[PDB]
Amino acid sequence: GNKLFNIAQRILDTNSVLLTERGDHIVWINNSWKFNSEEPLITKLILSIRHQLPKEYSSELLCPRKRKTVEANIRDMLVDSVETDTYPDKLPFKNGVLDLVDGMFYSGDDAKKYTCTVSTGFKFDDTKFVEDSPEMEELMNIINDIQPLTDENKKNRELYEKTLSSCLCGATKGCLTFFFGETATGKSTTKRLLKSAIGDLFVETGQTILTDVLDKGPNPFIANMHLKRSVFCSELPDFACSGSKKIRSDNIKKLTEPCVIGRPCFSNKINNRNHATIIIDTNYKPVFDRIDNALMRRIAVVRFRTHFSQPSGREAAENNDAYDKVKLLDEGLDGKIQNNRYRFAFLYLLVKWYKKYHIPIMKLYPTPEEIPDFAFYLKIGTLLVSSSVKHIPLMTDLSKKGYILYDNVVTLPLTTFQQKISKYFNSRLFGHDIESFINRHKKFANVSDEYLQYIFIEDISSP
Amino acid sequence: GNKLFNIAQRILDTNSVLLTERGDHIVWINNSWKFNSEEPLITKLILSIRHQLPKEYSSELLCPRKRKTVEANIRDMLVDSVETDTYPDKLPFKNGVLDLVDGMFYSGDDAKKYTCTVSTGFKFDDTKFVEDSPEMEELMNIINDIQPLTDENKKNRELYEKTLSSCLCGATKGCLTFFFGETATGKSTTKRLLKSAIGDLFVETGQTILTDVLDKGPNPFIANMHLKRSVFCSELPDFACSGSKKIRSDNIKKLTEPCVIGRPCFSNKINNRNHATIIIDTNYKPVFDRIDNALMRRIAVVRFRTHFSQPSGREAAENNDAYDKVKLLDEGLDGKIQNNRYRFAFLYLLVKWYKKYHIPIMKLYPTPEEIPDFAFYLKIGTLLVSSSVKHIPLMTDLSKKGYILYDNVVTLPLTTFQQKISKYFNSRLFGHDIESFINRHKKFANVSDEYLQYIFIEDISSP
Amino acid sequence: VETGQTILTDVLDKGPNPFIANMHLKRSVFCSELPDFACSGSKKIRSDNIKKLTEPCVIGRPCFSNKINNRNHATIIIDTNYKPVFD
Repeated sequence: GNKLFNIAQRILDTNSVLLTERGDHIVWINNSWKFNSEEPLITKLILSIRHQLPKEYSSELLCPRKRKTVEANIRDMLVDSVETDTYPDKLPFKNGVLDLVDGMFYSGDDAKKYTCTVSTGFKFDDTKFVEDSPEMEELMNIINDIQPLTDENKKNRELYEKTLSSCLCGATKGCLTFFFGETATGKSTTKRLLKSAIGDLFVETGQTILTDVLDKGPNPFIANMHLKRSVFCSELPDFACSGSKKIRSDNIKKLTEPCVIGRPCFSNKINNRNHATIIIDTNYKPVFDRIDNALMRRIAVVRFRTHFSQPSGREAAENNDAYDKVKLLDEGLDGKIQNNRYRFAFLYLLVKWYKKYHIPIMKLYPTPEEIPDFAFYLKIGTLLVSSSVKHIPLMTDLSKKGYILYDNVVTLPLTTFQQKISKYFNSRLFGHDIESFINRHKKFANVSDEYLQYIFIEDISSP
Repeated sequence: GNKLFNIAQRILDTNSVLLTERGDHIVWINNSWKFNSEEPLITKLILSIRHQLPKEYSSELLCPRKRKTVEANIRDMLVDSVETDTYPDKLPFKNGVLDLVDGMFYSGDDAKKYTCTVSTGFKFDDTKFVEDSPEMEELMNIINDIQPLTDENKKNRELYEKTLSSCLCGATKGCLTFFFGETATGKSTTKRLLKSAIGDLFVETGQTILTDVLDKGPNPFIANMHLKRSVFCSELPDFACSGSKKIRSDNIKKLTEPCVIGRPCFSNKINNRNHATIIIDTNYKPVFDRIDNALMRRIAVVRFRTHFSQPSGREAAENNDAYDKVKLLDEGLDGKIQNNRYRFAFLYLLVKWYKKYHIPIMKLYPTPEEIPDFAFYLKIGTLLVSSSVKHIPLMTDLSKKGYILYDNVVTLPLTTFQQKISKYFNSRLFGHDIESFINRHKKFANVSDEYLQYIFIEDISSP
Repeated sequence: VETGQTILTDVLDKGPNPFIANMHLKRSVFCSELPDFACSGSKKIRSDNIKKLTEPCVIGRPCFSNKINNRNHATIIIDTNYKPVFD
């Protein structure tokens, strides 16, 4: 009764082929979910699985034409779609999937349930994922050297651990972390450790992600970060000297959005999943073209203050304020880092940090107080309140302060607002900032006179 | 028993077809791994290999349809992907692969294991790969002429040997060596020697690679090369005279990165991979538009100070300090070099130098100390030092020196800073860098009162 | 072959340039009626095209083609009535 249809039915019953919402077919060969957009692997799966069928169903699969017929039957049988990479608390390896919430490993059919189409690229060794080891002791030593456990560094160390451990979660992240510090401070060492720990889920780019537009035409900048769990940008083009493109606000706001638009070469797909924890490496204060209240909620900063120097230049390092601790540089450290000596020790440390911060809901919080650019806009929300629905039986006293009543709305003339705001802040230090706000927020009662729909919280306190 | 499946199994057992990460197949026909994207060569391989199979399979493999069926079976059988060009310490020739570490030459099935697609383009003659020959003596004399073995030139000679010997590898070497020497100093002799030694793995490029943006649109000069092992640029226009584009630091940074942004004409495949040992030939000091910390980590210099001039213009050449020593020029040397007379002698010399520097990890050390343009960022870093946390309990003695104590920070005025900094480095040569330092490393309590948190090392050393 | 002055007073790379790819294996190129520079409003003779036409390989593509490298066997003769000028 159509032997090839029965073969297709059995292969479908093994649940080794799935149809995805994007239109592709994902197959389960060699204990991984593989797919190819312009070259289906269904016939490869049929040939490989021919060993699990009865004796008479195996000799029919040695002909390419019969395998093509079986593939046609299978394609007609698949009507409903499934979703791939929908578990954010699973870390996929080459030979299994590791459970972050608990810590046990899976293999074969155990890992088959989670449809993970990406992997770190290296096998998971169970004999090295242990708490006690000399490699773990050395890793703890170097990590403690990078970020001392002193009291003043408690919050910075905790933020460092949180940011590093968030690279194991396969979901969308709501913040961008800036790694601020001088050269040869440990950012490169941490980057290499993270790369060694998370394999192929880690990608490295340049500064073009931030300062360049994302739409263009066929853009591989954003299409490359499909399902990547960590994105690293290094060697930022210092903006102290004029001529360097500023960090676009639209780029920062778009890199946090769950659904991003961009296509690679020879592709019609502009939809990719954003699972990346974007970390930007820099040595100097970043600047932005335009600062607003929304962009201030997507920035976090980690500070590095431990410099490794040669014995000849040890005195110069000790005579610098930027470095709080001076240690001895090791030349072969890069050697054993790239030799994957500390890979599983760092993986165990990352999983421990995750379990420490694996509360039912995970989230990333911004710290705008560490950015000098945000200093102006941070106080301005604490001093000015827009003309609103909480003021109208107060214009009797507010009139003497300079506020005038217009269409039952409290306003403020330009001169009075200027002379009120010049008292709080220097007219020369924040002159550009004040001028920018004034040009961005004047209204025109007429052609000449201008007013502002803002009132001072201090005058509210004053009777 | 499906004879064609058995034929495909045997052909797969001979290990002659491999699947690559790009979705292409590489076959082994006539002692070379060759691929072809738009027309696979698996059927050519089947017809060629029909001789090693038994008679009953050779008789079958004479039909194009049966060859197509066997190719389909082979394509279904290949699931795993393979690595290509992953051995830095191997030098591929037209008829084998040379092992640099050991010195043993392979041929055919011996060279099969190292999946090398590119080659030098010429065969290997083990008869001429000997240490004892008159050609070797002449080459050694010429080398001693070009780079003498004097004590004063020991470091320069060692750096020259390292840079020349690095041309045979594909490992990590992120430095750009500058061949500093005036015209007719003998650098062209070394260039022609290297070209004749390494064949097709050598590429000559112009000025555009250092002063024009690599990304742009279609660009072959940065993307036409692929797995090239040495890049040489000469006839460089002078950057000392205004009117020519300077050596942009962004291009130097881009020429060594694990990411490529740039494509050739009508080539969507923008993916290339190598860090070729780029040697820069110039008769004048380099000039960069922007200089920072990153640039000084990827620059090296080699000096040539030997001249060959005709007797007619000998007086003018001797009256020019462009060369330390004036010698006699050779006319037939260019023809002898073209005739590939010293090819294998120079190959043996390069192999000997590599074996001398064949430590498990070979890397290039930048030497920015010999570039006058980078002098400002070196000496000031070793001389001007800021305050420190350890400088708190020494302000009592520091006050009489002419300093003040403010929030545990030692400050100095601006005019005095300019006057003192005009002595070490003149503002004529590094005024922009001086002003960048001033605006980067100064703090303000008020705009009128400008203070800079730096203590001169002269006052520190003097009690 | 006979060609216009686009090979002299226009960039060879540009986009589609049949004038630089139709000369594949041609042994002689003749361009006549030069727009002399005595009349202001005419593009000068670029040196880049001059040095590109002398190299063994000249970069350029034909219309609806995927080939860039073409052999240069041409003896280029430029016909003019007044003095050429160079930028």
